[PDB]
Amino acid sequence: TGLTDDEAKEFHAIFMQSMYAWFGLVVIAHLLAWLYRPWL
Amino acid sequence: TGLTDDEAKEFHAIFMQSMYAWFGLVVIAHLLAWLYRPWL
Amino acid sequence: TGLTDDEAKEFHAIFMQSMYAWFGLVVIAHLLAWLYRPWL
Amino acid sequence: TGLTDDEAKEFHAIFMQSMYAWFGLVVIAHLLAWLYRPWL
Amino acid sequence: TGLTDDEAKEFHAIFMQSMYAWFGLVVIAHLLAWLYRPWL
Amino acid sequence: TGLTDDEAKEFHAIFMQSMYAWFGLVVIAHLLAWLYRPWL
Amino acid sequence: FTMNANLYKIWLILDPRRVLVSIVAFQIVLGLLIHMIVLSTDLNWLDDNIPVSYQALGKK
Amino acid sequence: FTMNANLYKIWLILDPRRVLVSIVAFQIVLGLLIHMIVLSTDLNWLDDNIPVSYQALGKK
Amino acid sequence: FTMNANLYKIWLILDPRRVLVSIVAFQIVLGLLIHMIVLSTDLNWLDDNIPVSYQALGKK
Amino acid sequence: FTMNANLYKIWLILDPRRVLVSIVAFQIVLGLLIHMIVLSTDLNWLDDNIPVSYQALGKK
Amino acid sequence: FTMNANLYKIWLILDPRRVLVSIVAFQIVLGLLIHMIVLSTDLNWLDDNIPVSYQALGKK
Amino acid sequence: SAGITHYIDAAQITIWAFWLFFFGLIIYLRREDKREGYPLDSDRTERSGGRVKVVGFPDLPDPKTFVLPHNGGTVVAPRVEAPVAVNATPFSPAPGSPLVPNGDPMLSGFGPAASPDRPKHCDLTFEGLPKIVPMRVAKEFSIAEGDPDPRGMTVVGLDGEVAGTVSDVWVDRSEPQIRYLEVEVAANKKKVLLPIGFSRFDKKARKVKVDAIKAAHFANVPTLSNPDQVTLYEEDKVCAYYAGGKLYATAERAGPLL
Amino acid sequence: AMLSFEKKYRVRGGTLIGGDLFDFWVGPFYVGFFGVVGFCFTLLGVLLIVWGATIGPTGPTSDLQTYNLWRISIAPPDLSYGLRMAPLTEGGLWQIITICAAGAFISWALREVEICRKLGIGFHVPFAFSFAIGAYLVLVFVRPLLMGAWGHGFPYGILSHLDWVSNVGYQFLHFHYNPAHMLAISFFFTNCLALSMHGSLILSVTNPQKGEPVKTSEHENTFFRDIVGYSIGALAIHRLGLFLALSAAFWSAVCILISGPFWTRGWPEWWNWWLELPLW
Amino acid sequence: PEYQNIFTAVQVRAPAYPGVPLPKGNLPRIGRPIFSYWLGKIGDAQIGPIYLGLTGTLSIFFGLVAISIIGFNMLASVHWDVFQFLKHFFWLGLEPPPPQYGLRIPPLSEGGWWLMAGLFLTLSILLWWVRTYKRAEALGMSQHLSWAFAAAIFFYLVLGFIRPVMMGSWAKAVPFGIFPHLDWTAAFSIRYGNLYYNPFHMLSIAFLYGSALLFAMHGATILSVSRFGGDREIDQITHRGTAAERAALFWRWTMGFNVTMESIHRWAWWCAVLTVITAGIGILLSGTVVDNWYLWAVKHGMAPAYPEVVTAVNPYET
Ligand code: BCL
Ligand code: BCL
Ligand code: BCL
Ligand code: BCL
Ligand code: BCL
Ligand SMILES: CC[C@H]1c2cc3[nH]c4c(c3C)C(=O)[C@H](C(=O)OC)c4c3nc(cc4[nH]c(cc(n2)[C@@H]1C)c(C(C)=O)c4C)[C@@H](C)[C@@H]3CCC(=O)OC/C=C(\C)CCC[C@H](C)CCC[C@H](C)CCCC(C)C
Ligand SMILES: CC[C@H]1c2cc3[nH]c4c(c3C)C(=O)[C@H](C(=O)OC)c4c3nc(cc4[nH]c(cc(n2)[C@@H]1C)c(C(C)=O)c4C)[C@@H](C)[C@@H]3CCC(=O)OC/C=C(\C)CCC[C@H](C)CCC[C@H](C)CCCC(C)C
Ligand SMILES: CC(C)=CCC/C(C)=C/CC/C(C)=C\CC/C(C)=C\CC/C(C)=C/CC/C(C)=C/CC/C(C)=C/CC/C(C)=C/CC1=C(C)C(=O)c2ccccc2C1=O
Ligand SMILES: COC1=C(OC)C(=O)C(C/C=C(\C)CC/C=C(\C)CC/C=C(\C)CC/C=C(\C)CC/C=C(\C)CC/C=C(\C)CC/C=C(\C)CCC=C(C)C)=C(C)C1=O
Ligand SMILES: COC(C)(C)C/C=C/C(C)=C/C=C/C(C)=C/C=C/C(C)=C/C=C\C=C(C)\C=C\C=C(C)\C=C\C=C(C)\C=C\CC(C)(C)OC
Ligand SMILES: [Fe+3]
Ligand SMILES: [Sr+2]
Ligand SMILES: [Sr+2]
Ligand SMILES: [Sr+2]
Ligand SMILES: [Sr+2]
Ligand SMILES: [Sr+2]
Ligand SMILES: [Sr+2]
Ligand SMILES: [Sr+2]
Repeated sequence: TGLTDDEAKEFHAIFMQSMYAWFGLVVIAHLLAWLYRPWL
Repeated sequence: TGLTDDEAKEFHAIFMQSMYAWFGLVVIAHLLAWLYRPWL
Repeated sequence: TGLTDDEAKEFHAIFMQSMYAWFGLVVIAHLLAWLYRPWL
Repeated sequence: TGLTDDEAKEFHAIFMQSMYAWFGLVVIAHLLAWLYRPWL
Repeated sequence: TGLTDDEAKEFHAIFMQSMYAWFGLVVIAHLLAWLYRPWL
Repeated sequence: TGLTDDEAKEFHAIFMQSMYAWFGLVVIAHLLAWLYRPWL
Repeated sequence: FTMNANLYKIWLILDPRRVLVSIVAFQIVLGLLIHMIVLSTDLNWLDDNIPVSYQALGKK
Repeated sequence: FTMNANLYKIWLILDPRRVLVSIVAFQIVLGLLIHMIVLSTDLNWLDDNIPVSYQALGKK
Repeated sequence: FTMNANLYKIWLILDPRRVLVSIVAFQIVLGLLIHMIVLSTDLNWLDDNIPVSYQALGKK
Repeated sequence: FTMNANLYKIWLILDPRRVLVSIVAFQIVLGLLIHMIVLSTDLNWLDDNIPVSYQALGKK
Repeated sequence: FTMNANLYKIWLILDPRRVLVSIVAFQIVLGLLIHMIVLSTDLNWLDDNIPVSYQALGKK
Repeated sequence: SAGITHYIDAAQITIWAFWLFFFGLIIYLRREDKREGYPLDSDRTERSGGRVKVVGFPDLPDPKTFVLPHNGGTVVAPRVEAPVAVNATPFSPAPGSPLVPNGDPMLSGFGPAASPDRPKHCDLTFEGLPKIVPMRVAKEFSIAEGDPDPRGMTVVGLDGEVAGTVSDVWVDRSEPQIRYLEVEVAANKKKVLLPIGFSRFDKKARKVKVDAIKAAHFANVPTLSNPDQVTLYEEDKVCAYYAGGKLYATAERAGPLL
Repeated sequence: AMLSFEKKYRVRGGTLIGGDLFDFWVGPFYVGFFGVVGFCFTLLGVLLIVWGATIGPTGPTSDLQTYNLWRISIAPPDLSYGLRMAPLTEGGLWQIITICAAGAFISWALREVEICRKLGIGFHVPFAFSFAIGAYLVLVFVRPLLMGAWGHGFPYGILSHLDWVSNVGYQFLHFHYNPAHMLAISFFFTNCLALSMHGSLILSVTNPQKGEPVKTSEHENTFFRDIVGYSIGALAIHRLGLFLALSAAFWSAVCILISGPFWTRGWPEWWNWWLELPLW
Repeated sequence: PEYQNIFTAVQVRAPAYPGVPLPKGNLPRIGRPIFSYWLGKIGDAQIGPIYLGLTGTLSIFFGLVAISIIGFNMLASVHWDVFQFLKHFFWLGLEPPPPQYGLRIPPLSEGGWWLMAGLFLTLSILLWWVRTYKRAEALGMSQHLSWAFAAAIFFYLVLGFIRPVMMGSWAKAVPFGIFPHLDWTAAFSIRYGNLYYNPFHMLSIAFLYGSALLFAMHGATILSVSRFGGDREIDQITHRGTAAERAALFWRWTMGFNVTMESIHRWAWWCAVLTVITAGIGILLSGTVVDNWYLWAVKHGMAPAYPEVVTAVNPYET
């Protein structure tokens, strides 16, 4: 898969953080959205 | 299928835990959904 | 089908028990379903 | 991508502040738009 | 690609002032346009 | 690229006044046009 | 699970990978099919107003 | 141990990369599908006016 | 256990570049899709005329 | 400005030339689209008679 | 402290001739474009009957 | 006021978007169109010594590299190709005038007989065995049940005269079919290739007509640097010769008719 | 100007007519005697469509006169004129423009022919072209003749001719039931399919994934054999596509040839022969 | 006289080809080949083997289910009289849920078979999509087909699912029947005031005509340069020959410009994908955006005016 075993630790580290960051952005947007106009 | 017996036990192990985690998320959704909105 | 007589003992053993497990689940779903909403 | 590790710090730095520059210009124009004409 | 680091500082310079000249001509045009015929 | 540094001075020089000769014919015609037929 | 013959020999006859793919497929098709048939019948369990009505608890 | 006590062997028979990515696709589509299914029944949550009709709030 | 513990190894299995760009598309399209879903339902936020209507804002 | 810190390594994976041009395109396009969205809604600013009607500057 | 101070190097990555010609065309097109956009809406400046009606070289 | 009909509807602007995407598409396709034959040949270029390389609108696209499989090479497009003299002379010195072939028209290698210089290597099977080889090199091949075996038919030219006889059949090892007929020529018993495209069968007579050239011309068929395989260079070379005969092989194909 | 490999083929001779008289090039176009006849036919044709646009159906000052491209339209004479030449300003013009169009397409075809003779290539293209020329002729020559009047031809205007198609189509009530129409439509659709498949293929093999080399004939056959258990092969796919598109043109020509001259009733009614066989 | 390369006049056989080999993961191939002297009369005589994976099996599976609902339903409409079924088959069809139901999942007897057949058909087409992307990857190739199939899928989806959902009514999708679906087409144009004045449908028509034009031209070309092995387009693309030269020149001398062995395949490719893509856009704006295209054309001044020589008084206005 043309990576080394260490750059699957590294990449993974970066990935986890970035995705969790996006998810942060999303949960933020939806709580605000719930605030202005709840859908459930 | 180019794998050794250790890399299908290992694969199976991680697969099983990952799969169970997703499935966990599933029952989570089904409980929130069941409380605010029962279907049965 | 390129098998020796022994991996037709093994594949068959695992196949058979797994299928009976699936059949088990089915029996489960049909009993749950029969209790909550009879169609008969 | 035929880059060295030092020359992707560079691209990243310039890219990031510039990208953020655009984000700014947009936040400005959108506040201007918001003042002159609210959509929510 | 294939400029010296010096002739793209130069190129960037001339590009920048020239582009700004264009923006000037346009803002000229937009202000007259705003004057003869308000649109907002 | 396929000119000397002296004949793009020469070319540019001849070019600009030629261009303005054109701009002149135009602003003239538009003056004529504006006099017989004002539009705003 | 009570003896049968030499009915393991089926795997000297039928490729285990293909039977696997076939069962996975067929079972998936049948699953969706019956679910939609039941959803297309009187026995529907969704558009029933079960257990509390949803189109008149918000259009009002 | 009466249970599939060698069921790791499946990853000796079926290519895991394929199976995994395949599974992801399958779940994303089924998710999409049933989402539309719920959207087509009494259980809908969008064309509902929940919690207050917006097509008739507004001043104006 | 809720924990993965060896899931860095997934990139020993799946091309990271491809996985990344794949996610980019799937997210940008899904964004477009659902945006369009909300724009077509009661929860709409553009054609509301809230808090003041612009399409009947002039007498002229 | 990443915001910290080895997220520069991302240009070790995705060609900077390609990412740049891609974004340029995506934005140059999206702009046109949303512009059109605004042109068909409450936020329209051209065929409004704003701030004074222009086809009623004479007749037609 | 920031970093928009190495923003000339763009001409080491993106061909200047190309960027120039691109911007040139893109602009001429955008111009023709917008002109037509406004010309199809109320802000029109051709069919306004301004400042002296010409089909009014009579009783029109 | 709830009726202000807008003159602009989504249909207008979708027709606008379309035309813009269109123009960019057209332009782009014309760029892939100049990966060969360009820049053009004028005496605009020669007069200016070359300072006017002719490319038109749009312009030429950055080269693209084809990586041939099997230690084969690498090709680029657009490329810089070495000029090659024209084996003919201007019918008129005025530009746009056609040229007359020099010498014996079938030999000229000008006109319907012209052809480029393709590699002097062979096209290969997937495996890497000479794709086009004779049935004598390709053991497996076999006529299809119910088809006259060409092997042994008489090859006959355009005027009637016997030309030779089918000594073998060349086949595609990649897409199994008859590509070339082999011809033991009568006048010198040398073996030549004959493209299938030039050959008509007369199954009831076991003849293989050839309108292309005269029976005699078969003597000058361009030759193979090995009787058990053929190179890309040699195929063009073989065919173009026969093709020349379509305008040359007779003192009448030159046209007119009136 | 010439391609970087063109001079070596620009031979003298090969005409049908003209010989050295018009045996020359202009830019990249070949002239030839038929390029001259063609250009003349063409130029007069277009210049007359310009005059028709200039005059309009009721005179240059009336409101129906127009230079708008969607609406300029030159229509045939009324049926009252039959096969006679009708006055110029009453569809005569349309007749002459038609004669010019037929002559121009035929010159064009013959000039492609001289070009095959020069280059020494098969004449598959102008033969194939001749199918479009044929369809055009049934739509202006054959049908209106069989129908005793030239007015049955379609008008030359971008949308007005679409209107011709529409009302002619509707005289038979539900044209879709025209069986030749059903054929021609089938070919037009399938042609569009094979073309997308060939197109896709060539481009999928000569440019494969990075890390892979130009692909092979073996790949080609293996992919479509993988997908649909069959591959018609490289030569033949070029053969099929030619078959589909020429046939699509054919059946369009016949489907319109039978709509009038050989069938007057609605088209669905044609299918009656099937409901009445003595089987049911 | 000269062979036209229409009919292979003398064929040859060789042991069948199982094909270029696939990587691990890509399952075995099935079936073992045969030759048809007659396919052979015009093309590769080899028939199969075929590839069938999870994808391929789930697609053949869904697709045949969908084919059964449509068919069985048609036999039901004639009372299980296979004779009558045979007699009116062309006219038989499975109509869509009625409007009364909106987008709700309807009862078996009122449209539910259509929604199920529509459902299963779509899943099966999109599975065949995935199939061609897999089969195209196993060969290292590119997804050019998949980008086209994806376009035709686009039109399909616009026709039977997207426009319907947008219009809030399953009755707006197309019914499964030959004559029924022809009628659906005509009614569609009628309902929205003549589709001829729909710009997108005009473009789609220019592009359908263009697929016939380009493939006929190119195809005739490749045959005319078949003599020089122009059919062997791959190597004429890597290593230009006199076939690609005579080819580019025929057109150059004819219409003043030309393309290349590689680029014609792009003009053709792009022209086909365009048909379906204008086409789908065309159905997308109907009812969603425009309700009467002729009127639309008048509002944009595109509809021609003819002297009104025949006219009728409006009773609704008396
Ligand atoms: C909407 C109401 C107003 C309107 C308001 C505006 C406004 C507002 C603007 C214009 C502007 C423009 N208008 Mg106006 N305009 C109207 C009516 C008209 C009419 C008409 C028939 O009535 C015309 C012909 C025009 C014409 C135009 C163009 C002259 C100009 C846009 C430049 C451009 O797009 O090119 C593309 C431009 C460039 C690529 C950069 C310019 C450089 C030139 C093209 C040289 C290119 C460089 C090239 C490499 C050659 C090198 C040169 C030498 C090296 C020196 N307007 C209506 C009446 N118009 C715009 C402008 O800037 O003009 C001042 C502008 O902002
Ligand atoms: C009409 C009466 C009941 C109904 C009665 C039943 C009955 C009875 C059964 C199901 C079964 C299924 N039902 Mg139910 N079900 C109803 C309402 C629902 C609803 C809903 C939105 O309301 C949903 C989402 C489902 C969903 C499901 C699936 C989770 C499940 C497995 C079949 C399958 O995967 O198909 C396609 C895929 C396959 C068939 C896979 C075959 C492949 C391998 C061999 C099996 C592995 C599958 C997977 C691991 C099993 C997942 C679920 C496990 C049981 C926990 N049901 C209605 C209300 N349902 C079945 C089940 O539970 O499993 C026993 C079953 O027998
Ligand atoms: C009633 C509905 C609400 C609504 C509620 C929400 C909610 C709720 C959400 C959004 C979110 C989004 N909304 Mg909203 N939204 C509404 C009205 C609008 C309007 C409008 C015309 O009015 C617009 C333009 C938008 C626009 C958008 C997008 C900005 C955004 C989704 C991004 C995406 O697709 O992922 C694709 C984008 C990315 C993957 C990130 C871009 C990454 C760049 C290219 C990478 C830079 C390089 C990087 C530093 C290093 C490389 C990293 C890797 C490449 C990743 N909304 C209305 C008001 N909107 C979503 C959001 O916030 O984002 C999640 C969200 O959760
Ligand atoms: C009106 C409603 C009826 C109907 C009525 C008709 C009628 C009536 C006709 C068709 C015709 C046809 N219809 Mg219909 N048709 C219906 C619905 C459809 C549908 C559909 C999805 O519903 C489809 C796909 C079609 C498609 C078709 C084809 C089967 C056929 C047109 C091809 C053709 O003529 O080739 C022929 C191609 C040519 C004639 C072009 C020839 C080119 C010439 C030689 C050169 C042109 C040169 C020119 C100068 C080029 C310009 C270049 C400039 C120099 C730059 N119809 C509807 C239901 N249809 C027409 C037909 O049958 O064809 C005769 C016909 O008469
Ligand atoms: C009835 C009179 C109306 C008419 C109404 C319509 C309508 C309505 C439509 C067209 C459509 C089109 N019309 Mg029309 N059309 C008219 C007259 C014409 C004329 C002519 C000469 O007059 C022509 C040339 C055309 C031309 C065409 C084509 C250009 C275009 C569709 C291309 C196509 O095949 O898509 C078809 C290709 C596909 C649908 C994709 C196929 C792929 C699918 C997924 C294959 C799956 C295969 C399946 C799984 C295999 C198993 C089988 C199962 C049993 C199902 N029309 C007149 C004006 N026309 C389209 C359009 O314009 O919309 C704006 C359309 O939908
Ligand atoms: C027969 C199968 C398909 C086909 C094949 C085909 N067409 C061909 C060829 C081939 C093989 C050529 O080699 C030849 C060509 O040059 O390739 C583009 C041609 C051709 N395909 C063209 C047209 C064409 N083919 C079409 C269709 C078809 N042609 C079928 C799809 C269509 C349509 C309706 O779909 C058109 C419009 C031309 C670009 C070209 C031939 C060009 C030509 O002959 O030029 C000489 C004539 C002029 C330049 C104009 C003459 C001036 C006239 C007096 C004025 C116009 C009068 C006209 C009757 C008015 C109609 C107005 C319309 C708006 C209604
Ligand atoms: C540029 C747009 C054109 C286009 C493109 C296009 N079409 C395409 C593609 C593309 C790019 C594909 O990739 C795909 C293809 O596979 O190409 C050959 C396809 C396709 N084009 C086809 C149809 C099609 N496309 C059409 C149109 C068009 N498609 C446009 C002209 C048309 C029209 C309108 O005329 C049709 C009819 C299909 C062959 C194919 C999609 C096939 C598919 O999706 O399959 C779905 C399901 C089935 C076929 C069910 C399987 C039934 C089996 C045939 C029976 C075998 C049974 C066996 C005996 C097993 C045992 C059974 C057991 C259950 C007992
Ligand atoms: C007073 C007086 C003297 C008048 C002045 C004269 C004037 C006005 C001068 C202007 C001159 C100019 C500007 C132009 C002349 C105009 C002429 C005569 C008319 C053009 C007619 C013409 C046929 C135009 C048609 C244009 C179009 C789009 C045609 C459709 C065909 C198509 C889609 C085109 C692109 C694709 C092409 C060309 C493919 C051909 C092609 C194919 C098909 C292959 O298979 C192949 C295989 C291997 C190598 C190459 C090729 C290849 O080139
Ligand atoms: C590299 O090249 C490529 C390959 O090679 C490897 C491929 O294999 C492939 C894969 C291609 C395939 C597997 C091809 C599949 C073919 C398809 C989908 C086309 C479908 C066509 C049909 C089902 C046939 C329909 C037609 C019939 C059944 C016969 C009909 C007979 C009729 C109507 C009566 C005959 C008479 C007429 C039509 C009237 C007269 C005819 C004319 C005037 C036309 C003239 C034709 C010629 C050829 C000169 C591709 C894409 C490729 O690009
Ligand atoms: C006796 O016969 C035996 C063998 C049993 C079987 C014979 C069968 C036969 C002969 C069948 C013949 C069938 C024919 C000829 C069918 C013809 C069909 C045609 C010509 C159709 C033409 C157009 C149809 C279209 C465009 C249909 C489009 C429908 C769509 C796109 C439906 C989409 C539906 C979806 C995706 C469903 C979603 C469900 C959700 C999830 C939303 O529900 C909650
Ligand atoms: Fe081709
Ligand atoms: Sr609800
Ligand atoms: Sr609202
Ligand atoms: Sr407003
Ligand atoms: Sr005005
Ligand atoms: Sr005036
Ligand atoms: Sr006038
Ligand atoms: Sr009877």
